[PDB]
Amino acid sequence: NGFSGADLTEICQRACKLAIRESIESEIRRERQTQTNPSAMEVEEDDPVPEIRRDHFEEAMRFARRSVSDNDIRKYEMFAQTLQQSRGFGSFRFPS
Amino acid sequence: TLLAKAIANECQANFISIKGPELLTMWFGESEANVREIFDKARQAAPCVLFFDELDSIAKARGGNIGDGGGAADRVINQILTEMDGMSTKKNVFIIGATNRPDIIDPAILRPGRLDQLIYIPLPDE
Repeated sequence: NGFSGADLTEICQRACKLAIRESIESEIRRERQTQTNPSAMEVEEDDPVPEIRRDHFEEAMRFARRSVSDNDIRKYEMFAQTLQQSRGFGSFRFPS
Repeated sequence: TLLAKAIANECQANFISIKGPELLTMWFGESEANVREIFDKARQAAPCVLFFDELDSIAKARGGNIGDGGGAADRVINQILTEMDGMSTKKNVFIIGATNRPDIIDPAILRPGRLDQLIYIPLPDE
């Protein structure tokens, strides 16, 4: 609803971090499996996680946070309306 | 005040105006039970439009904006809140409040069942 650009960047970075950790842990285990149980025929199934999925983004969004509170946005709105173009000329018309 | 009177006139409803001096008199004299009598009068005159002009007078009297050590609550406004909460079945009586200092007004005034509808009366246009 009100995430800042930094907040969205943090969410994306956290999702990427979760994906990277899962991929590293999975391929590490898979390497144990060959070392523990040497398979007769080598057939790598490629990467167990080749791209960022829905579950990674859901877990990352679980930690999503709004860095910018609504009170500081209220102060900015105050200053913005502190550069107020008056309140009596909005209907200015030349005499014709 | 004229806007409240006009709205009362359109509906052909009696109009009762409780100015700031009356509220301040009830506050200084520590006689806030007369607010109940005011509301009873509103009930007797129903349908009616009970207008509390310049409702912020008591808040100003206690210090304006800085106020005293206490909060926004005061005897007269508290009696008004009690009567307004109990003044729900009547339907006829309509409560209108006016205040030139909305910042110092008691927040409890604006809670549901109270003067919820805030209307900004700005300076007249051309």
